[PDB]
Parts: sequence; C-alpha cells; structure tokens
Amino acid sequence: KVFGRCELAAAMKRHGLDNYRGYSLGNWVCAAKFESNFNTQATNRNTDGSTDYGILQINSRWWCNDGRTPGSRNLCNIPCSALLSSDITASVNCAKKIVSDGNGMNAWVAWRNRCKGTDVQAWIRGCRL
Ligand SMILES: [Cl-]
Ligand SMILES: [Cl-]
Ligand SMILES: [Cl-]
Ligand code: NA
Repeated sequence: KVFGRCELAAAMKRHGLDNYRGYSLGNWVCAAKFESNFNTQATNRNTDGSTDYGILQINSRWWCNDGRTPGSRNLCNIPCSALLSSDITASVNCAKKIVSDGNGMNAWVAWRNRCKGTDVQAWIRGCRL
C-alpha cells in the first residue's frame, strides 16, 4: 500500500507516534516519505547484505528476521515481511523500540540528512488529525 500523506499521518498518530520520545508527528511522516515514499512494500538491500523493509525501512541487521542476514538480531521479534503489511502496526511498534535505543531518530540516516532541523510540521499541514 502506498499511503496518502495525511492518511499516513493519521495512522501514525492513532498508533502513538505523535511526540513519541519527543518526536512530533511531522518527523515521522518526513522520515517515511524519504525512506519509502509512503510505500509499505518498499525494500532496499544494504551493502552489508542486510535489507531494509517497509514504510520506515527497518533493517534486518538488528530489528527483524528475514533468514538471510548472517550474524544479525531480531530485536523487534518479527519476520521482516510483517513490516510490508498494509497495516503499519508492526512497523510502528518496532520503530518505537528503535527510537528509544539511544540515538533517537538519528537511527534513520535519511531523517538525519533530510528531515532533522527542517520545518517538519509542513508534512502534516492541512491534515485532519
Ligand atoms: Cl510536526
Ligand atoms: Cl538471518
Ligand atoms: Cl532524542
Ligand atoms: Na535479523
């Protein structure tokens, strides 16, 4: 599923991400836009052989099991395929664990390079929330 911008903002808010560890909703929407273009089915292979999955491009190196990332962990205790569902629940719950781990949203390099310090509230402008 490819979410609309305000559609995804609504789904993220419903799931508790708005100001989760201090990150306003627009941070999350911005990260999703640049990670996946709002497409729940997005996958991207990393140089080290891990893969990033879903709307927030969660990596198999640490967070999910895909059965093909040697030496990795599965800290969210999920198959990476669950991160590709039209229902964002698994992505959101695993994102909460990630963002809580010490580095905040800097875990998402695209957030740090394209959203951090920007007018992220623009990502939710006009949305009914
Ligand atoms: Cl915001
Ligand atoms: Cl594995
Ligand atoms: Cl933080
Ligand atoms: Na893994």
